[PDB]
Amino acid sequence: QIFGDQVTEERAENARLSAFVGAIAVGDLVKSTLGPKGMDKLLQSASSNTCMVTNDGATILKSIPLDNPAAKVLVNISKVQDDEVGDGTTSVTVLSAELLREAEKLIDQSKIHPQTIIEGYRLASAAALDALTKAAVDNSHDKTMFREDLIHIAKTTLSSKILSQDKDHFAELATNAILRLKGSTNLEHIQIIKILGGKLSDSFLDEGFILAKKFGNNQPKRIENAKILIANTTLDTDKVKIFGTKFKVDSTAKLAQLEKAEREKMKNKIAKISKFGINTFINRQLIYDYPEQLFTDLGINSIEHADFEGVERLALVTGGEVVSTFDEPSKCKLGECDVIEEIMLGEQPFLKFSGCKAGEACTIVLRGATDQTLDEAERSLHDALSVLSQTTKETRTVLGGGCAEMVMSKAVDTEAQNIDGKKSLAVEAFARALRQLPTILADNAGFDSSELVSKLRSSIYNGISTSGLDLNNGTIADMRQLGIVESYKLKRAVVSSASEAAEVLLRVDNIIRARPR
Amino acid sequence: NATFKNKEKPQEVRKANIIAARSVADAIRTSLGPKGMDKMIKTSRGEIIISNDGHTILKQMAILHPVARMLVEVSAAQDSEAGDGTTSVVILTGALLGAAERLLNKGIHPTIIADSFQSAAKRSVDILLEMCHKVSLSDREQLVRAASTSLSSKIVSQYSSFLAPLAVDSVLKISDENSKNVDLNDIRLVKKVGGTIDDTEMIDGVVLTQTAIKSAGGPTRKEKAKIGLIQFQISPPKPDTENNIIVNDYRQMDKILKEERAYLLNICKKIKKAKCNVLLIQKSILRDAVNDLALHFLSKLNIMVVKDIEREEIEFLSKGLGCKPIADIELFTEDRLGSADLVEEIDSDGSKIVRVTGIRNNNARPTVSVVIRGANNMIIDETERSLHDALCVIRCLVKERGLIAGGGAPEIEISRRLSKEARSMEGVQAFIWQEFASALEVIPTTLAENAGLNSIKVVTELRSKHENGELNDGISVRRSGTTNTYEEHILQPVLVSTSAITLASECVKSILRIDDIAFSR
Amino acid sequence: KDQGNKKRQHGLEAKKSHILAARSVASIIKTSLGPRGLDKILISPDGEITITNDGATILSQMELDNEIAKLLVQLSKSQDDEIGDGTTGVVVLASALLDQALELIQKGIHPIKIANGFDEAAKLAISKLEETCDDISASNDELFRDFLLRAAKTSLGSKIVSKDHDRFAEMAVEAVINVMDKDRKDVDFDLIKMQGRVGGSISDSKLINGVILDKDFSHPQMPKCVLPKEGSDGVKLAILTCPFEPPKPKTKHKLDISSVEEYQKLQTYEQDKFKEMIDDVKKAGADVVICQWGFDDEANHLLLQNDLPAVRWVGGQELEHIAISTNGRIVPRFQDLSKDKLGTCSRIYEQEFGTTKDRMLIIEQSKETKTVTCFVRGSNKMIVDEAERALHDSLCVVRNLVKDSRVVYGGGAAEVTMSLAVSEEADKQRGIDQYAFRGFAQALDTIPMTLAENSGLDPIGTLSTLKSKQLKEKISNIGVDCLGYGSNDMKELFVVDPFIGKKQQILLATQLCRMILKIDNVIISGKD
Repeated sequence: QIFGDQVTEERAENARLSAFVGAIAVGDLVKSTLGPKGMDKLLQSASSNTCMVTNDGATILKSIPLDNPAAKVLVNISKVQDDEVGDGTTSVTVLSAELLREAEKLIDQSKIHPQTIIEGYRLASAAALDALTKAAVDNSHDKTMFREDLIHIAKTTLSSKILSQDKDHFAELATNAILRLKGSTNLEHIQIIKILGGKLSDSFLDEGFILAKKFGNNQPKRIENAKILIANTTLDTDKVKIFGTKFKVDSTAKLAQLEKAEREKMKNKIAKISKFGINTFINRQLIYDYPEQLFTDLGINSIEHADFEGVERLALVTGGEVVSTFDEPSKCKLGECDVIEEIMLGEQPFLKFSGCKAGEACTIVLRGATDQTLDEAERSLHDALSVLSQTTKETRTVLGGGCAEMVMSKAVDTEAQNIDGKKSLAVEAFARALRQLPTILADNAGFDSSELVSKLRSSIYNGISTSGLDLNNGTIADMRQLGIVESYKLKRAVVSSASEAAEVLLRVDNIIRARPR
Repeated sequence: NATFKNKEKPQEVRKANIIAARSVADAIRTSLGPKGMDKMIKTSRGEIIISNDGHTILKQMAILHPVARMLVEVSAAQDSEAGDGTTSVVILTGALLGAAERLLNKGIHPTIIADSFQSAAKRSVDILLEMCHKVSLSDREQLVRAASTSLSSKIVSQYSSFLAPLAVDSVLKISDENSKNVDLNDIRLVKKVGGTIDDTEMIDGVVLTQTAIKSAGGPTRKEKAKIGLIQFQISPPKPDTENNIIVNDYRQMDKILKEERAYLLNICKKIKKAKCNVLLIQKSILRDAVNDLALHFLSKLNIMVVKDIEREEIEFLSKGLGCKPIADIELFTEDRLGSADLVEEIDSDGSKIVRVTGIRNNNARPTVSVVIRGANNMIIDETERSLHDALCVIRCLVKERGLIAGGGAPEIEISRRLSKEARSMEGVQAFIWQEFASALEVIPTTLAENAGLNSIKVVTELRSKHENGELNDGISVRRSGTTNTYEEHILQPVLVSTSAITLASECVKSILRIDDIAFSR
Repeated sequence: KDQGNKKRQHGLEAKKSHILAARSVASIIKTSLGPRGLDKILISPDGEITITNDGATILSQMELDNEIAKLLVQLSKSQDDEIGDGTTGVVVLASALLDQALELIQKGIHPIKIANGFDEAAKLAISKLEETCDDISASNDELFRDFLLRAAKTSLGSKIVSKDHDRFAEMAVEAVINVMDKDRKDVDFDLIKMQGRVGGSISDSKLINGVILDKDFSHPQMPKCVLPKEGSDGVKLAILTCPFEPPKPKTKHKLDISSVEEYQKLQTYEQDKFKEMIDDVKKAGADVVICQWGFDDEANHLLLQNDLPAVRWVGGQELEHIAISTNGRIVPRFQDLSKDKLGTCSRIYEQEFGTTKDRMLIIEQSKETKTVTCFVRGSNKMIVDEAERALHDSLCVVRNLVKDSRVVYGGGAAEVTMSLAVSEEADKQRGIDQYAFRGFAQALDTIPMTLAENSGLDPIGTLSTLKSKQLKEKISNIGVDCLGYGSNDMKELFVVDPFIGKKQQILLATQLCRMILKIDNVIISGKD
C-alpha cells in the first residue's frame, strides 16, 4: 500500500472505465440538445432561486459540474470549441462521447489495445476529413448564389435558438450584417442592442452604428462635421500642478472662493483639450458639472461614462484614440464622421452616426418582451454571425441533415475495406460514432430513428448523395432542394475536435491524485 | 410483445413533472367560479388565510417542485397581460397535461405532442376571435356595461353604477378611440380614509396621500409651481461616524444652532435659486424628510413641502408632472423641475391630500390619478380592487376588441368545433386534436360541478345546445342551469380566452420538453 | 516517547512487503515507458486537472508515506538531475530486479548474496554495453549536426509536440550550440531559459537569442524601439531597481511642514526633482530606462520629450536577464550611472505576434550570445506547458551528446544485448551466484517487454525476435516496432541514447535495488 492522506487512486481497470464512463456522463448532458427539436434541461442552483430552463449545450456544460476527473477533461475541451469556434459545441461533445463509448467496447469486448484504437481513429479521421473535402461545393462565383447560401447557412445556425421562431427575418438580418462588412470578418464591427417592447420579428438592421448614450445636458441635437476625440481621464476637481493645497476656511463663502481655484485649473485642462480642434468629446469616466459646463462654453459636445466596449467600438468606427492624457495637442489620432444625431428607437434615446471612417460597421436592434428572450437573441446572433462571417473566407459548404455524416461514414467504412486486422474494428467504430448524430437528430424530433437512419444510409450508399433527414415531416428529403447546408470550415472543426478530444482520454488509463487542499 | 428495453428511462422525469403540475391545477380547479369551494392555508407565520382567489392561493401554496412552480408563473402572466382568468389558465394547463399524459401512454413522442398542441392552439384562437361580440371605445355606455358586469361580483355592488363609468373615463382620459396597448399602471388608484364610495375624483396631475405643511408661515397652496422630486433628506449635519459636540452654556448652543441652521439655509437658498416652488420628498427613515428648521426657511421662501411620499407615488410623479428626481442638494437645479398650474391640499371629510393639476409640460405623459374615498378600510380597499379589475377589463377590450359569453361557452364552442374538424386531419393530427379538444371541457365541467349540477347532464346539454345554438349559451350559476349567458350579462373580454389558449400551450410545451433536472453549484 | 500509534515491519515478511511496495510504484509508471506510453490524469491539491506522461512529473506528484516507495522516488530524482532521460526506466528496472529478488529469496538465496550477484551482473552488463558504443562528434562536423538534430527529433516524439516537432528540434540544436564553445564542449543548462505564451500554434515557436520582457512601455506615446543610430555604439540600457522620480510611499507620508516658506519650497522640490532625475539619465548617456518600478506622469513626459524610452514594472529576474545579456550592471541608484554600468545591445523593439496582444519587448545583441530563451507558443496553457517541457527533455539529450560523444542504440536494444551477455556469462559461474546473474538478465528483459506491451505488441513474440536476431544474424542492436516504423534495426531509424545515460540507468537502478533489499526493519512514527 502506497499513497495515503486520503487521495484518490484508480488503476487500469478503474481509471480506464472512469475515462469512458466520464465522457459518457458528459455526452448525457447535451445529447438532448442536438437539432432544432432538441429537449430542454432544467437547471437549479443550491439556493433554489435561480431555476432556469435551457437547451444550450454550452450553458449546460459550463453550468453543471461533474466530479469525474476525466469528464472534466472533455468538458474543458468542449469549452474551447464553444469559445474559439462559436458553433459545433454539442456536435463535438456528442461525437467525442460516442467515439469514446465505442472505444470502451473495443477494449472490453474486441480485445483492442488503447494504442490500436487511437491509430485506427486517426486513419478513420483522415477518411472523414477527406470525405468532407470531396463533398464540399462552393459558389464563390455568381454572387447571387453566395448570398443565398449565407441565408441558408443562417437559418441552420439559428436552429434550436429562440430566434428559430422568426428565422425567416433573422436569417436576412444576420446575412445582411455580414454582407455589409465587405471587409474584415471581425464581429467587433457588428453591434447588437437589446430593447424591451415589441416582438422579435420587429428587429431591424441599421448601418448607422447606434450608440446607447446621448450627449450634452443642454447642447444641440445634431453635430455636423463631427471631430471625435475619445478620453479616459479624470476631469473632476483636477488640481493641475498645485497638488497638496487644501481648503480650510472659517466660512462657506471663503470655501466657494477657494473652489474657484479648482475651476481655474480645470479650465486650463479643458482648454488644452479644445486645442485639439474637436467637436465631440467622449470620456470613459464621469464628467462633473464644472468640466461639463467648460465643455459646453467652448462648444464641445460632452459624452460621459463611455465604457470599455463603447471606446473599443468607437475606435473601429470613428478612428479616434482613447488618449488618456491631454497634456499636448499632438500625438493623438482624431476620428471623424459627417453627422451625429439624437435618435429615438422604440422611445429610447440613441445617437445615430453617418459618414464614419471606412465604415464596415452596423447595428442589429432587437425588440423583445423579456430580458431572457433578448439575452438568448443576442447570443444566438453572435453564434450565427461568427459562422456567416467565417464563410466569407471559406466559401465551401456541405449538405446537412445527416448527409455529410453519412458521406463521412461511407468513406470510413470504405477505408475499413483496405486495413490491417487489429485496426479494422477501430475504423468501423469511428463510422458507427459518425452515424450517431443523425440518430440523435431523428430521436429528438420524435421520429423513428431506426427507420430514418437505416433508410438514409441506404440512400447515400446507393449513390443519391444529396439526401438527408427531414426533421419537420419525418421523412428523407433532398437537402439541396430544402436548402440544408452547413459551413465546410465548421464541419472540419467538428470532426477535428471530436477526433482529438477522444484521443486525449483514450491515452489515459490511470488517475493519480495529490494530497487535497 | 418484445419492445424497447427502456433501460435508460427519461420518461420517469416527465411523469414526475406532469404529476406534480397536474396536482397544482387540480387544487386550484375546485375554486373555479362564483360557486367554487374555498381554500384554507396555514402560512409559515402560523396565520390562517381563506380565499377562493386562484393567484393568491398559488402564491401561498409554496409549491416546491421546480416544474410545478411554472404553473404559478402562468397565473402571473395572465394577471399581467389580461388581469382576469388567472384560475382558468392553470386549470386548462392541468387538463391539457392530462391529455399529454394519455397521448404519451398511447405512444406519441413528447416532441410530437408539444408541436401538435401548438397547432391546435392556433386554430382555437381563430375560433375564439370569430365568435366574439365586437365593441368600440366610441360607445361609452357599452364600456360602462362591460365594467358593470365585472363589478357585480364585488362585495359592495350597489355603487357599481359609479365605479363602472369611473373606470371607463379613467381609461378614456389617457386612451382615445385608436389605441392598441394601454398600460393601466398609468392610472393610479389612491386611497384615503374618509368620504363615501361614490365620492371619487379623476385628477390629471397627481393625487398624493400626504399632507403639505401645517406649521405657521407655510404657504399651504401655490399657483404656477415648479416641482422637484427629492430622494435626499434635508436635515442638519448628522453623520453616522463617531462625533461629539461640547456645549457648556447657551452661548455655545447659539453657535452650534447657527451652524446647523446655516447649513439648512444654504440648501434652502439653492432650492430657491433653482426656482422650485414645491418639494416632494420620497419617504425614508434614514434622516428627517425635511427638518422643522428647514421648514421655517422653506416657508419664508414660499416653498411647499410634502413629506413621506411612497416610492410608487414618486415613480408616478416622474411621469405625470414632467419632473425629475434630484439625488442630492448639490445637483438641485432648474433642469430637473416640472410645472403645474395649481398645487393644493384638499381637506374633505378630513382627507388633507395634496394634489397637482394643470401640468401642461412637454415631459408629461397621459397619466391620471383617481381619488378613492370611504370610511372603513374595507371600503377603500374594496373600491381600489373593484376599480383595478374594471380597468383590467377595459384594457383587455382595447388589446383585442370584443367579449365572449362566459359559463364555459367558448370552451364548448372551441372543443365542439375542433372535435369535428379534427376528423378531417391525418395521422397523429386527428388523434392529438381529439385529446386537445376534450381537455378544454375541464372548465364547463368544473363550473357545473362547483355549481351543484350533475356533471354529465350539464355538459351533455351544452354540447347539444351549441350544435343547434350558438356561443351565447352556457352555464349560469344564478339560474342554476344551461341558459343564454349573453342575455344574463355574463361576459368576459376576448383577451381572457385568447390568452388562456396561448398560455396553456406555452406551459405544456415547456413542461413536456424537460427530460432531466440538474443542479448547478 | 509515545511508542504506540506506530507502524513496524521486519524480517522475512518485510522483504516480501517491501518488494510488493516497490512493485506498486512500478505498476503505475510502467504504463508510460516508451514513445507510445499512456498518459496519466494528475489531480492537484486544488482539483486542477493536468495530463502528462512524464514519469518524473508523475512520481513527483505521487505523494505517499510508504518509505520503500520513497526510495524509488529518490532514485528518479537523481536520474532527473544528472542525465534527465531515464527517470522512468531506473524505477521500472529497479522494480524488476526486486521482483527477481523476491523469487531468489523464496528459493533460499540470502538477500546479501542477491545484492552481490546483481552488482557483479551490472558490471558485466556495462562491460558489454561499451562494446556497442560509437561516436557522434567524431569525424565530419556535418555528421555531428545531422545526428544532433535527429536525436532531438526522436526525443520530442513522445509528447504533443510531435505534431510540429521539426521546429522544436531545431530550437534544441541551436540552443545547446549557442551557449557552448566548440573547444570546451561543456554545456551549462542554466544558460538556456524556457518561456512561452498562450496563443497561436506550437508551429510558431522559435529560439530567441536575446532577452524578452512581458512588459509594456511606461507611456503609450513613448517610442517603442531604439535602433543602433547610424553606426553609434548600439543602445545603452539603464537597469535599476528605482524609478527616476522623487520616491513616494504607498502607505504613510508623515511629512511635516513647519512654515509657509517650506510649504512653497516643498511643492517646488517635487516638480524640480522629477526634472533632475531624468536629466541624470542624459548625463549617464543612456538611451532606454528599465526600472523595477513604474513612472509618474511627469517622469513619462520628461522621458518622452528627451527620447528616453522606458519600460515599467519589470520583474527581478527580467532585470537580471538584461544585465547579464548586455554585460552591464543593475545600479540601485542614479548617481553611479555611466558607460561603466550601462548595458549595451544592438536593438530593442516591440514585437507583435498576430492577434496576440502581449506585445513583448525583445533586446537583441545581433551576434553570438551568452544566453538564449526558448519561446514557445500554443493554443492553450496545457499545449504550451507540454511543448515547453518537451524542449527541456530534448535540451537534456543534446546536452549529454555534447558532453560525451559515446552513444548506444535505444528502443530496448541495449537491454537485450546486455541481457544476452549476462545470461551467457551466468552459465560460467558454476556456483551460487548463477541464480542472481540469470535473474539480473531477466530483469533487463522487462524493459523491451514493457516497450512491447505499451505499444500493443506481444511481449513474448517481441522478446523472442529481439534475442533471436542478435544471436542468429549479428549482435548489432535490434530495436522494437514501438515507433510504428516499417521495420526494426535502429541503425536506419536513428533512435539513439547517450552512453552515460544508459550506463547510469543500469548502475543506479542496481544500487537502488540494493538500497531496498538491505532494509530489514522499518519504524514509522507520526507527522507533526
